[PDB]
Amino acid sequence: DEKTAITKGYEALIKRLGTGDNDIPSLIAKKDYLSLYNLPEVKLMAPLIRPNRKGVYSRVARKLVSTQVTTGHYSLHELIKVLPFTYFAPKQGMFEGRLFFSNDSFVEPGVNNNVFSWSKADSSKIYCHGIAIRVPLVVGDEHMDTSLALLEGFSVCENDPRAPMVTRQDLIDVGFGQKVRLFVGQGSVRTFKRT
Amino acid sequence: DLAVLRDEKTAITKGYEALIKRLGTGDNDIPSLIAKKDYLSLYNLPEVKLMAPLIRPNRKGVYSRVARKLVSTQVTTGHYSLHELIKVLPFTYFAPKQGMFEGRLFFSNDSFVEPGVNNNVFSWSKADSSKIYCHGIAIRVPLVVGDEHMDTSLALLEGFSVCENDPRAPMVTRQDLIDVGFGQ
Amino acid sequence: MEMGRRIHLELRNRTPSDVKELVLDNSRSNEGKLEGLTDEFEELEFLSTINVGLTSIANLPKLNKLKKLELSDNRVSGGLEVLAEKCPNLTHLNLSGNKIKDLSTIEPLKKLENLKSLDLFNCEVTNLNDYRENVFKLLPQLTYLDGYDRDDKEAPDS
Amino acid sequence: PMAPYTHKFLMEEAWMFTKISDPERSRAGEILIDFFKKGNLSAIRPKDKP
Amino acid sequence: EFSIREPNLEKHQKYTVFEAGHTTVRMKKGESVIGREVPLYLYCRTTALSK
Repeated sequence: DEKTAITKGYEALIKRLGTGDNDIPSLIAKKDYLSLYNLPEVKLMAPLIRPNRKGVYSRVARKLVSTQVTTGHYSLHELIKVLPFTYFAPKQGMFEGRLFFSNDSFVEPGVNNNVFSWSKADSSKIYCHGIAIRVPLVVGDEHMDTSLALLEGFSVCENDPRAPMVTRQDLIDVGFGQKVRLFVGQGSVRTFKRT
Repeated sequence: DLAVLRDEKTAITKGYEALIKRLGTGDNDIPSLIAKKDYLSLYNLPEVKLMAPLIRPNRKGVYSRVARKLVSTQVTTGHYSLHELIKVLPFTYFAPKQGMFEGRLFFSNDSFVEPGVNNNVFSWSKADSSKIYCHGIAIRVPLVVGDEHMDTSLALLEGFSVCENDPRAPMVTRQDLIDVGFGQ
Repeated sequence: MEMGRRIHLELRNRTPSDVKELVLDNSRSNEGKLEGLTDEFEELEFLSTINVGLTSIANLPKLNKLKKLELSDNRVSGGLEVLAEKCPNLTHLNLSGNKIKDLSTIEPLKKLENLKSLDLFNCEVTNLNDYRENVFKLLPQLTYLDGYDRDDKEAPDS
Repeated sequence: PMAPYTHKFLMEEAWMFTKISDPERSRAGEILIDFFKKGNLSAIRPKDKP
Repeated sequence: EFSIREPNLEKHQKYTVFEAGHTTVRMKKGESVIGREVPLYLYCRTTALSK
């Protein structure tokens, strides 16, 4: 089934870690993200990506992974979540915070979901379709920094109600050094600062 | 002294007043340049240079490309909307660049102007074409040149004035007043 | 202003036999009726009449080389059969903003075998059920509707 | 004669303005004030002749 | 109430209608959302309610 295919793809992505060289943590410490966009598992999962929005989802995922890796601040969960899409040519378009799969399902970055859920204090337990998966490694801080896995060119900051609410479309115009509150989920509002 | 707004909207309102202050007659001015189809000069007028810093620097180029394009279309064909020209000339200072145009032209103060639809920051109506409402402040436009909506005998009356009698000059119709040269 | 003076102005000494484009937007036409047009305009390939308080099409002369028309912002209703005789070589038409109630008024346009695109927006007809399909079934030659073909294929710029 | 409209509101025949919601301003007065501030509703000026 | 649809005398017998200037619709245009102006109408009406 399409779900089972996605599950096995994610299991392969998880095992690839392997606590060794030529694996996710070594390339991370090396800050060579381009190679991540060419692994075999992403190539196997690519057909499961909706064709019409394949270019835009590749663009967004590529940007997110690049931005996170550049700073050294990252979170394995959101990374693995968005990795499958970065195996194509990025094409300009309109993104609406939902990387639809070929099966009509969805994975939205930075929100837990049945298909892929990550709970704080349960980094080892990666819940995929309500099935716990142990990670082959251990982490206590490599994941705690998710400030860059939500949006593309922004970073979380301290909460501020004065800032006005905005939507995905207007984000392009926000001036430099200007806080912008906006929903990060259902009734979850989070400020952001361009960077 | 009788104002409560801050320096930002006051500065923008003052800049628009200055831009409308170059709409008067005489060479090196907006109407004469439009008659000579010299749209290029508009991009180097002093008041646009003064107003350029306000424009949002992150995407100044993209906005500049759109507004620099619209004017040409308006200028070249001969069908133009004076109000839109005044609204979008502040953005024509900087070099064009490449990018996607969402639809709104922001300033550095989170206030925008959408090209075509009246909003609080800049408003007007075809009924009273002699008023510009900037943040609820009425800026009178002089009546020196007609526009497609406002076009009539009245929209030019301010431009003309009386002078010493000269019997050599021609005797023209009231309608032909639109076609006379400035300083003639 | 007025279509007469507006036209006489656009015609900077040019004969009404060598023009390829014309514009009459933001003017007024008495009785909502055209005034000043004739068959002299032969090379004309474009026309635009917008927001002129128009309500009907009766004084329209015969124009063959015409291949594009625009009547937005007016209140036209009912007269759509003249197009099969005056502008049979027409391809693009637009009526958004006019008074249109039923489909029987639209049927004559079937005779415009040269028709390619049509634009109906903000009309009463648009508030019906299964209207895009019924129109398409009425005018088979048509491909584009309001800028969108069957399957919601956005049409190119030009 | 035909039976006329009766319901308090207007089904189908409604045009709705829209603004992004706020959880700190999720009240009638706050919402109406916020909609007024952008100047859209204020611009509305109904004509004398009905 | 607001509307963008001219009225019918038969149906709208309890409503008084006005022409409150113009509004703007917004629709798709490929990758971008554009707006097109339209006229707007104002449906006044007096009614009674209870608890």
